[PDB]
Amino acid sequence: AVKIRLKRIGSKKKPFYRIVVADSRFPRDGRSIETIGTYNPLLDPVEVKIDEEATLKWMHNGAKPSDTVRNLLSREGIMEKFHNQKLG
Amino acid sequence: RNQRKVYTGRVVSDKMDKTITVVVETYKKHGLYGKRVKYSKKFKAHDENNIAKTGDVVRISETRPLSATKHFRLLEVVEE
Amino acid sequence: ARYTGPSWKVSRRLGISLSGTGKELERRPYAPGQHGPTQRKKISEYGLQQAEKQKLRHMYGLTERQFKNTFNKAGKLRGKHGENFMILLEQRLDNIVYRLGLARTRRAARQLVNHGHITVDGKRVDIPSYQVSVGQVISVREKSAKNSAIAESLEVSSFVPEYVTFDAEKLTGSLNRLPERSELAAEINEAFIVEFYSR
Amino acid sequence: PTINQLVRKPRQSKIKKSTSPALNKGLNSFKRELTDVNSPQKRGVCTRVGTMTPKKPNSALRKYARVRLSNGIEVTAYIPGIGHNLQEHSVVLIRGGRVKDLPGVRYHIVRGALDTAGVENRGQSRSKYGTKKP
RNA sequence: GAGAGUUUGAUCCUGGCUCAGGACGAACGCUGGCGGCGUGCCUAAUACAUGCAAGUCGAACGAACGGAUGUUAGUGGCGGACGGGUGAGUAACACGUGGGCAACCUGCCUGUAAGUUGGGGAUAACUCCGGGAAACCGGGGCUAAUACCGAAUGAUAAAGUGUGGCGCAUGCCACGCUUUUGAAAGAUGGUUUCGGCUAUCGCUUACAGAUGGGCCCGCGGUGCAUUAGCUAGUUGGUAGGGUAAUGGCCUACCAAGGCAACGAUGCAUAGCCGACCUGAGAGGGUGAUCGGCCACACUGGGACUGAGACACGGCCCAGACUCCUACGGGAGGCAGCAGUAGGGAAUCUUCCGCAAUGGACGAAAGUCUGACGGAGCAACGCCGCGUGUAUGAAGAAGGUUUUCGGAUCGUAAAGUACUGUUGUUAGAGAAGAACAAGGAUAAGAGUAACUGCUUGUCCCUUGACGGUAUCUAACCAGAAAGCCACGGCUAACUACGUGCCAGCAGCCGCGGUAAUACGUAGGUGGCAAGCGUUGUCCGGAUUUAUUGGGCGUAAAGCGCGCGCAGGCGGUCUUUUAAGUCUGAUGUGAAAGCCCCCGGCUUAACCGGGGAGGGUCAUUGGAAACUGGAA
Ligand SMILES: [K+]
Ligand SMILES: [Mg+2]
Ligand SMILES: [Mg+2]
Ligand SMILES: [Mg+2]
Ligand SMILES: [Mg+2]
Ligand SMILES: [Mg+2]
Ligand SMILES: [Mg+2]
Ligand SMILES: [Mg+2]
Ligand SMILES: [Mg+2]
Repeated sequence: AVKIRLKRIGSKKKPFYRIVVADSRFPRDGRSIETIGTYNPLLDPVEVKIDEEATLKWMHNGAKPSDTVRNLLSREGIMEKFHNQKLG
Repeated sequence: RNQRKVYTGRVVSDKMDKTITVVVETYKKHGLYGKRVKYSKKFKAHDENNIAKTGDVVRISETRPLSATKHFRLLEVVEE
Repeated sequence: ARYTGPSWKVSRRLGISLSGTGKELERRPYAPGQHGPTQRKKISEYGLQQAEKQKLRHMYGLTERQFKNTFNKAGKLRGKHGENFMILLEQRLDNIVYRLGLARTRRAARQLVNHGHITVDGKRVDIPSYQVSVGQVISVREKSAKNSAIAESLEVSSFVPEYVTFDAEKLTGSLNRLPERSELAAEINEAFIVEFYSR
Repeated sequence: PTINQLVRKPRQSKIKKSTSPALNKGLNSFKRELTDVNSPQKRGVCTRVGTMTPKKPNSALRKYARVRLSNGIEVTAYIPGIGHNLQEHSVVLIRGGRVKDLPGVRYHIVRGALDTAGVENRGQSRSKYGTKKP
């Protein structure tokens, strides 16, 4: 499959995550197709940056998210957005 | 459309059947000591009718493979 | 501290008062050891430049690896290399402690900030190697305020520089503005150092 | 030279020789063929032990051992320091270093690594000659 | 863009040798306190003791177990081709960069348009029989399906075609008619009236896309000519078959070409790159860790299965090697994670957990994952912190030395005051956690409507690390410093002992009875939880000189000519645009170097953003110079 998921980066006991487009097959920190955001769970508000237009695009092409990437999208208001574009 | 590669050169032989060999001859810069070197490189051109001859200036263009060696085609005969 | 040895012989070896003001040197300025009063020798280019380095890094009391990393880091800054290095070397926290004068010398300042008897920006910092910059306060932990070493070491203050402020009612001070090689003490050349590291 | 000369043949630098050729060769019993591998130290078995008369200007006797290394090369190794433990069929560890007094020696014996027992009675430079601290 | 020492009686040049810096996957010697981040078989792609690394679905199927849920050994589906390992081979479209495919494929993912109609025959499991210790094998009989095989209706699949618009020759795109083929399946759930209808998970056909692959091509990157010829399906063509697809890919027939001093062929070497180290830069060396691509899974070959393999933990066969046996016959491939032996100067625990991130299966709960998170060991490296702080004298005892007066170790100690980074003791105790599923509900599209689906908001929920970091108090200077050198090069000198002996040494060189060069003590210098030696790489080395050298005498002009090839080429006009120069577009991944911000008590480290980098390619311009032409 083609998936939207998390790329683990940073250091030990202090993770950071890039939000990435990739195949199911490729490795966790291997290659990708395009990276479109970042994530950090450490902070009291988790800090998310997403482009959202490429993200809508990859979803329209059928790149599905993970669970946590889905809920990041929904708490950013992007899954409502994508449903709204599926309405027509 | 997307476009293909085209080159110009000179003919060296005619013994082959419905084809020729076009030698391209370009100056280019020696990697370290900076001088210009005569780089040459011959290709096999697909001659649909055995038109061209030896001593002929010619233009070719690439295409699907047509033999073990050919990948090009005669496009024009610029100057005999 | 990092250097746990005696103090006076270094100043003697270097021909400059470091870790004091004539304390070590005004009696027998000559070099320590079997030799120094009996004879002296003429000292070479290498030795002079080296001795300049020594006068910096034993004035501040830090390892040579750390010292050279500080050199190379200061090398980035736009300006005169050794001036930038001297002012950053002053911009270390130990300096600011000793200039505020809650302790009588660099090594005591290091011990203070090692046990974390001070707090930058309100927060704790237990390292002598912190870098202060313009506007950062510093305090005495609100808990190490009455202790006799500080209470007796604040009785002395040779002169407060013009790039620091201090309120002893609070025991709170701060760096004002970065010096430029005239606010400081100026018993050094800042060029033989860069020679010695450039060869 | 002319540039055309330099194109017809580019330059060719010098072929560097090593101070320590025999450290820079490994062996595998299988292939029975030496394999170039940069190595700092090698262990060996003392074939012979003896003394040497060195060059002019000097005259003191110099202790050496003819060793067969792990890789099969036979090598003369100086035995630095006062007195030693070594004799025939003694195992020894070997570092590089050239005895300028002595013609056929190019390497030293690390003292204190193996059956080369440390020097007696030494107090200074102990890390060399391999005496513990007392 | 730093130089220093060393040839001589001395000098200048030439020329070599060494040194001062930086870096290591390092080893070794002496010593050794801690924390954070990292790194750790480079050698025998040598051999493997053992354990675990690929399973899953009961909402596909039948049987058995069971007091309706649940479980299973089997048939079936998907995945096993990912992830993980190593660098053997490989000098080539293998890799990088940039294009091309009108000459090509693509399960799972998304969307669009249609359709899941009716039947058949078996086969495991099971039960028996015989064999065999037993597994496990056969032979008979019974049996279910989302397993298999038929049909009707449906091809933007073929064949016959005709029209429109076109490209780059082979040709492409769109439309329509005729003829000939090609499909399927159910499961769960609700509702309804019982026929029906119907959500989701699946199935079949076509189309698009995305993603993943495949073929071709330009150029680029290694030494040897003490290796000059090589090739014979080899080169082209006409027919034919073959692949997902072009093509001597293969076959038959015809011709005899083709490549190559612009280094072919052959030998040895090597995975390639991003990038790493060094350097003023050009360049030199490397291809550990991280990412990409390639290749290979004891060696060799071959296929089947499948969307995808000629398959690490599949098959067959040959070969080597090994293991168990009841001696009849069976089984196997650690370059998966640990680990063992061996080799070696040398490199880790036979650890915990799927909490996280990601993958396989599943409707999902969940299961699986030596991927991955973590923890362990090694001072292997980078950073950080200590091993006390202050005060305290003409200056204790002692050591060294004494020019026997003193000088020095030395404010060091003692003594006094103070602190608790660390250590210890007792207490507290975060992040990381998002969710998923389930329970509620609010809106949608779609429904006869329900179920369901999608989305919004709440509730609930689960931590290996780990009672780890972190934080509070109490107690104690208490338990926490060693290595190298001291003639010059190069920082730092005395005493004794020895007597060309013992011994030192990177170069020069020391030691033959007054040794700052050996050994020791004191003192000093440089570093410091590391220091030094060895090995390797760059520089310095303009010592391979493109930048950037030279040949009268120092090394260096063939003994001289005739001359093929090549290199280089007088003055002017026109023409071009091969080279050159130039504007635009596209790309040169992330990480790394560089710059700017932020976060870890700073640092190391980590994040964000930008920049750079190509003899890069296409397209469009100039004609001064080189080149081509008249
Ligand atoms: K062929
Ligand atoms: Mg190899
Ligand atoms: Mg250079
Ligand atoms: Mg397999
Ligand atoms: Mg295996
Ligand atoms: Mg292993
Ligand atoms: Mg003597
Ligand atoms: Mg001569
Ligand atoms: Mg990049």
